[PDB]
Amino acid sequence: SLPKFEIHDVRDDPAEGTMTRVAVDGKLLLISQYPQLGPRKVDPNDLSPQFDADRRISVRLRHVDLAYLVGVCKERVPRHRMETKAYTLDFEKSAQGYHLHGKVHRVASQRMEDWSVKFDNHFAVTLEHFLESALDESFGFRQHYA
Amino acid sequence: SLPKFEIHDVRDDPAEGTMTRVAVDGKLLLISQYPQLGPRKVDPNDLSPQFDADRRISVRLRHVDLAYLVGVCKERVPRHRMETKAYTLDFEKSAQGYHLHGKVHRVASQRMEDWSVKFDNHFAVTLEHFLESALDESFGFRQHYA
Amino acid sequence: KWRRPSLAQQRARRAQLPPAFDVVHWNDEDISRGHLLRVLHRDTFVVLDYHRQARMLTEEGNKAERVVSVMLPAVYTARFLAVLEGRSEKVEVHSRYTNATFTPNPAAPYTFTLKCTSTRPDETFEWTVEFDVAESLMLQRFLTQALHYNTGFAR
Amino acid sequence: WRRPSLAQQRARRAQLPPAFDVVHWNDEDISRGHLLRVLHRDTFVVLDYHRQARMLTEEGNKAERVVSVMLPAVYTARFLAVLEGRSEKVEVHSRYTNATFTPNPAAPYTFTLKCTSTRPDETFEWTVEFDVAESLMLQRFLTQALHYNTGFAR
Repeated sequence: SLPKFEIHDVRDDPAEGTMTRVAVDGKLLLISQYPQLGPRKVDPNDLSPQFDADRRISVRLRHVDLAYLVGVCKERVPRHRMETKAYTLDFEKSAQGYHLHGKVHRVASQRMEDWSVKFDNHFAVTLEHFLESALDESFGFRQHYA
Repeated sequence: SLPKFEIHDVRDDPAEGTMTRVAVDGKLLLISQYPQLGPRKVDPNDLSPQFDADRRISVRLRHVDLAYLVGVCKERVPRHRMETKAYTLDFEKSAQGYHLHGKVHRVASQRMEDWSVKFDNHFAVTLEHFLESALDESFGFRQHYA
Repeated sequence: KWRRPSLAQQRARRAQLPPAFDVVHWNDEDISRGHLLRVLHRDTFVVLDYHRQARMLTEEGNKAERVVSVMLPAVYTARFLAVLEGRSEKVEVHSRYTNATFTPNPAAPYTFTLKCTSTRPDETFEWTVEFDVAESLMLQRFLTQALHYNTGFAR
Repeated sequence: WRRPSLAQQRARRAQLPPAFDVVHWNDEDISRGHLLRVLHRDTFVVLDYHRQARMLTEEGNKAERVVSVMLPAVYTARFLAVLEGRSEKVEVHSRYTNATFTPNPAAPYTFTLKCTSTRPDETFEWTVEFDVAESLMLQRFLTQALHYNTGFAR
């Protein structure tokens, strides 16, 4: 189980609900998002999933991208653009937090689409701390010395 | 052995030389200094000590003083004064680094003396990193979770 | 190659007990106004243990007695950090036992105030803990470590 | 799940020296491509400079090591002083290396490592530019090296 944080945004109009996950595997950040599947659950007996994995977005960043994201948090650079065959994304600090946006495609669906996610207020602090922690632990000192 | 760093300042004039040690035992910073003993050693066969442990200065600070010292490094306070039965010391940030100074007594002596030590240039960086590390490790998270 | 009795004993103590720091505000001059807040991390919660000074420091017996304990779920860590880091002007904690706020103290930069009104079966106890520049920095680093470890970065 | 390759991968990351890579490949012009691996081994920070051996499209090892510079622990705070803005330069002088690390005036928070390496006497001049991200990685890496080398994880 990788270090991660998740933002659960369940809505009445499921069309707009999402669960966003930010995780890290060593040097590589994995940012994913799951669209809400169906109405907000209420019945505790309902073991169906609240979000849809078959329609998830999942992008993988490089070690240097993790360092650029921290640089945007520290305001050493205004923004960072990343482009691969799988996506085109810009990450910038806003007045309220951070904005990650561009074009991605869902799993098993070759077809690009506009996408945007924000990490604001306490979620901006959560993201800042997670990225700094991830970058510090990315070299392997703790495991090597253990 | 406690985490620590040392500054070996050996001089042609023994009178001016010192070995300064900054260590931390959990929450408590231990700052020590030993006067140089005799001329700079030139013979690897000489087993006499380069510094004089029997004429050392050794002070112990409180957990909150460690936090205050980091605050001085971060420029949240310009000076931190510490007064106890054993010493009266000010720690402040200078243009070249940091200056710790005041009245202390040497080992096995009640005769107070004026003392001053500076951590300038790369040693100011060494001191800042040590203090931030010590404050972060001072709560016991690493040993508790291990 | 010494034999240290207590040194060996406190090593294990520190390791077993919850990671924590103390915010000490003793007052022998007036014992009724002296208090201790111990901030700890236990089972994914940040716990605030508030104590009143028991007897003056110049005497036997435990100098403090725990009056009330507030347990803050993991979700509050980032909200307190947001206040300490200047992004938020306030964080409110509401429970059927606790109603508290943590805000910057206008009196001095980088200082903060914890104000709380506790309740228990109907009993009520109001208390405040001021965090000066050092204590606030201590809380920010402590919460930073708690969030780092709770997220799994030390596994 | 049983993940053998994944388990072997983490065993490798734990056994090998903590490190990060500064990757500057140039398939367009192989002779300009290079790789600098920055590692921590036995109290030293080591700089392993490699030239690009083949295009990223073909098979086999993409880099070939040309020179390795071992820096004693004392240089850690000196490089951090430059990265943190307190110093304008650190010079590394030894029998086999003459190098400088300085801020790059062309972009804030970026730095340049310039070195002349000699061997018993053949010589080899090389430069590695650290952009904002690479510079930040170097600063966090040296910060961790100093933390662990000092004894804080014991």
